[PDB]
Amino acid sequence: EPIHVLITGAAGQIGYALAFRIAKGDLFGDRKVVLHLLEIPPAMKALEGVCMELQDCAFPTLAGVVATDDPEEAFKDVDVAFLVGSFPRKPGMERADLLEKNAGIFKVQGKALSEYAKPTVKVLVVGNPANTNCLIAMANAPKLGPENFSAMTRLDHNRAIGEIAAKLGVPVDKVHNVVVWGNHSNTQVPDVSHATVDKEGGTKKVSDALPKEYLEGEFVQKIAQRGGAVIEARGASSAASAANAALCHMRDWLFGTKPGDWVSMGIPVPEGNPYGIKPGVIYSFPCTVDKDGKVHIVEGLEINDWVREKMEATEKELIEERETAFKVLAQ
Amino acid sequence: EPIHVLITGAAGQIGYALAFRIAKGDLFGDRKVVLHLLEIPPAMKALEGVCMELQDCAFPTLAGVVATDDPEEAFKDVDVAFLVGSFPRKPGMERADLLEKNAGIFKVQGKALSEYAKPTVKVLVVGNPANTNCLIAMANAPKLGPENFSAMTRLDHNRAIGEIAAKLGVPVDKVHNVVVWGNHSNTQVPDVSHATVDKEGGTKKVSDALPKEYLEGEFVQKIAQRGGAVIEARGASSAASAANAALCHMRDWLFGTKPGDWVSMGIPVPEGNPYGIKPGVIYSFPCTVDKDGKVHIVEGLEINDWVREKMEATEKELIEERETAFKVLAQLEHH
Ligand SMILES: NC(=O)C1=CN([C@@H]2O[C@H](COP(=O)(O)OP(=O)(O)OC[C@H]3O[C@@H](n4cnc5c(N)ncnc54)[C@H](O)[C@@H]3O)[C@@H](O)[C@H]2O)C=CC1
Ligand SMILES: NC(=O)C1=CN([C@@H]2O[C@H](COP(=O)(O)OP(=O)(O)OC[C@H]3O[C@@H](n4cnc5c(N)ncnc54)[C@H](O)[C@@H]3O)[C@@H](O)[C@H]2O)C=CC1
Repeated sequence: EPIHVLITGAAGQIGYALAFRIAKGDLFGDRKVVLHLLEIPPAMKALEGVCMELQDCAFPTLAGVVATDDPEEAFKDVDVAFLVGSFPRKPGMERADLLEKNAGIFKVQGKALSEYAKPTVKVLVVGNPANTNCLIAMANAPKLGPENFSAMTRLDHNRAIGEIAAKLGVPVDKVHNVVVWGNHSNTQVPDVSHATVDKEGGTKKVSDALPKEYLEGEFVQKIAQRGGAVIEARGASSAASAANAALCHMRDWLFGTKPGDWVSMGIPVPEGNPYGIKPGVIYSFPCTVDKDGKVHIVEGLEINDWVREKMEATEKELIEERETAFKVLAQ
Repeated sequence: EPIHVLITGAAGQIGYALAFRIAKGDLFGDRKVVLHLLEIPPAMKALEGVCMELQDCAFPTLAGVVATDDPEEAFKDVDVAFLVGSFPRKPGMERADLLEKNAGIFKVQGKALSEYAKPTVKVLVVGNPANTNCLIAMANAPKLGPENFSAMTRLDHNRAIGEIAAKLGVPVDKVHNVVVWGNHSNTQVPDVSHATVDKEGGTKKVSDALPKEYLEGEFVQKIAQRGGAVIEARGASSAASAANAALCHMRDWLFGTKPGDWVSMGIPVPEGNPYGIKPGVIYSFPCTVDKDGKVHIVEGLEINDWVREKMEATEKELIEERETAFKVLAQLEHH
């Protein structure tokens, strides 16, 4: 039977990019897909245009399209959900205002997931602020659990890979064990202190190839500021690269990661995590995923004082956003 | 060794869609690609942003990116060229109205291809009016030949398949031998008089499943107006579906068509084509492509009176567009 995949904000730049890749088989391969596309009413005219284009692609893997502005219809029997839709950042809008505006959206979508989606639904939150939006959706999804939710830091992760590969002058598939800790924000911790690069014989630690000043300074600022830089250049969002990251995240989450491969995923903090992060937020960790689709935090990593401090700062921000989010929802 | 692929208008809607698909391996598979991306100076800021996004995808198949506003740099030693760069129509006009704004581009790019690209370069013209822009480019490429050039009707073709599949109520891969003849314009001839459809109980002719009046009326107008319909709905270009069609066209052109499949391609009209079209324009024909990448017009097709009249009408339009284009170029040349 076909798999039911939801994309919210489907008429937007990320939704658009994601829809055609999923429709043509990039996510589930040969398995047929029924795309659920959710928009708000003012975007429905454009969304029907997207549906026309999908038909005009003649992709055999696309078994059906459900375009709607009704959450009950959008979330019904969904197996996979990309929560991309969110209020647009107008000129001059601050992060704090965006948090408040989106809080209500993810409360509604959390409830809709709980009541309408399959109990096994895998929910990836892309819309910003991703970690906190994910927290809100999960908080309002009583029929679901922590295993159903994650927030996307995979674009931060892919950015780190691309940049370190270029710095080292190696192809991207020769870089391993990169990590982005914490929040999808400027307090994210791009951490290559565990990363390795393939040489002729075996591997080489990235920290042995490059100086500390770069790895903990310039590199960090480069990745943390990359989203703003793309926006500045294009005068638009990082659509294709974000859609790509979302697919990579979901693919690894659904089918598992290869041995040795780490992927950064914002996940509910378990009390047993070995890095001292307190439960109660969505926090990006280095993860593996087994063939059952179960996420496992990578253990046994030595955290230096610099990484430790950065990890603490981003946790503190995540806690702040939560409290800010809970207060606005309380009304 | 990596293949060098040019996309012009790379910061724009179709160019952006096409770039990531090519970069990730959708066109050449596991073979490495170096992308050449050409824009005009005002769009270079955005193009560097696209280049950032490409790096941020971490695709192993992408061996390099050359982003520039210099045609000499952009066209240098290119193997494959998607000429997308061009003004789109908006919100609702004729593709021939773009002729004035776009004709000069293809004159320059034709010369650049001839002088800088590999003599074996495969050039797909997407920018509108596609058939006439392709003619202009070829006319200005003295080193190259008809084999180097085509114009995209593959989106018309894919629309026709999607729509007839939906109407027939079958999956899209169950429809075969669709044709779109002529100009990528309102006079295009979506022709399913040769098409077949596979069902549980066997293969049948589309003409036996649907009435002639639908096939020559409602269906035709739907496909002919589809480009404008999408533009009206989205308030933007048919970016992803056009990029998809461009990739389909180029893939089939480079690697050949699967046995039994026809694809519609705008190509230079050869002397002694089977269907009476006069040489001197770029005309969409039903084509197969062999493993050598050589295009062949499908022969022996029975052309009914309705299709014949439509084919003549679209040829007439292409000839008119050619003469308009040459007049426009002569005017521009002399201010
Ligand atoms: N986690 C990450 O790495 C990244 C996150 N983003 C975030 O993704 C989000 C979307 O970005 P774009 O696609 O560029 O924005 P966009 O503005 O182009 O599209 C957003 C779409 O969401 C729709 N929408 C608004 N409220 C909705 C609701 N309640 N339900 C369903 N749909 C709704 C809008 O109609 C719009 O079409 C933004 O919040 C952005 O900050 C963007 C890039 C990377
Ligand atoms: N054949 C077909 O089936 C289709 C054709 N089209 C056509 O494709 C063309 C592009 O459409 P969009 O990408 O939506 O337009 P767009 O406006 O989003 O992008 C066009 C890009 O071309 C660039 N450009 C202009 N002159 C140039 C030059 N001399 N060299 C390099 N780049 C140049 C612009 O800077 C711009 O970024 C249009 O002419 C449109 O009509 C669109 C859809 C389907």
